[PDB]
Amino acid sequence: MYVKLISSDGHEFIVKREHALTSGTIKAMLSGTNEVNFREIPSHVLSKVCMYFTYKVRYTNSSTEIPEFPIAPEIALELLMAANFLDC
Amino acid sequence: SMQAARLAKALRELGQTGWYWGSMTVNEAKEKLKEAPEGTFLIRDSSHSDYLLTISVKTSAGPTNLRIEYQDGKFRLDSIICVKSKLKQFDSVVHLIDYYVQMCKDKRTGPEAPRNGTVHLYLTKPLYTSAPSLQHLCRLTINKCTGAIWGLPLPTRLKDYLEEYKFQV
Amino acid sequence: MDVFLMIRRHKTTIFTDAKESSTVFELKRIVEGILKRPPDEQRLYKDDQLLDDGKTLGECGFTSQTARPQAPATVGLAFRADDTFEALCIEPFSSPPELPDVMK
Ligand SMILES: C=CCc1cc(CNC(=O)[C@H](Cc2ccc(OP(=O)(O)O)cc2)NC(=O)Cc2ccc(F)cc2)ccc1F
Repeated sequence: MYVKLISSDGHEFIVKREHALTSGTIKAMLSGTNEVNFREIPSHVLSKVCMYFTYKVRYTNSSTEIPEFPIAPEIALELLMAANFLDC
Repeated sequence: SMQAARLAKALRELGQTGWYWGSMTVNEAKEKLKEAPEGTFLIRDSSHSDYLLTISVKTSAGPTNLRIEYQDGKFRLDSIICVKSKLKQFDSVVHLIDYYVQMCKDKRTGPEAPRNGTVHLYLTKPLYTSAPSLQHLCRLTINKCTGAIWGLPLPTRLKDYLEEYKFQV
Repeated sequence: MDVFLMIRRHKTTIFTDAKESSTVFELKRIVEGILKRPPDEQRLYKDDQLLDDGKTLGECGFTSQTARPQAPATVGLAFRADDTFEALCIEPFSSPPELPDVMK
């Protein structure tokens, strides 16, 4: 029902399994334990990736007007590399 | 044709926006924009035989529609509304939107209309059909901070992705 | 209606959602299912203020506008260690690097 995502600095993020499958990368490991350990994604990045999961799933349709997803400039370079690593 | 290639690229970029609604009717657009804040906009196929695309945008008086002309490899706003010399031309339709968006964000034009018959297009935020990918949301943020993506501390693969969509909206 | 949350304790963060009409007790029931600790062994905080089990999330200050999917509101979690409730302790996320000059 839930999976645990662990950042390189040791933070554990527990998110709904359906939400984690937003990531093509996580989809491969979880469909192919219920933990995933990201040795190269730090917590300030991983936390924002998890907010993205909530936002993609809530706003998959346009029934509700889709708000913007705010991203601090300081994280955008790593967030982009993380997003590319996770395929989401 | 270089022009054929420029048109196929413009259509690729349009598919990356997340705010291109394809074959949405003029009344479906009126319903979707009815509750949106002033300036909210989207792009969709035109119903008109002579035009490819139309902008739909919420004004304070309700949603309204502006066709985009494409002639000999350049996009510009429908030339029935103003003289063509005041309707800047673009190889890319997303670039066209970006330009007018950036005009409003930079407060060079506002929601009030000009008194001298020049172009009045108030654009604030696009209406997304669906949540964009995280990579693309990151891309938009980087474009909003710099155009010099090739000096960034990124691998060439991710600079190549940034280079595919340099717009801020 | 919906409020989106991060329940945080030490280095644990739970992403979940609830309704504005949900009670604090219902939230602990969500925590129990995931972390396996009954609600009478839990304390929940908005900032430094303890939340009374009988209140709705709306009555505690969680509205839909302040607890969005893209910006969830933080609920702090403190477990009962034998007789005593532990202090509220949430460990910070790591700090982002300095912005490169071109982006400044
Ligand atoms: C910020 C201001 C934008 C702006 C507006 C104009 C003038 N605009 C028109 O007078 C368009 C003409 C048109 C109508 C439909 C259309 O759609 P399509 O291309 O699919 O045929 C394309 C164009 N009239 C309407 O909007 C009226 C309407 C609205 C909703 C609806 F449900 C049905 C009709 C010129 C300069 C500007 F800066």
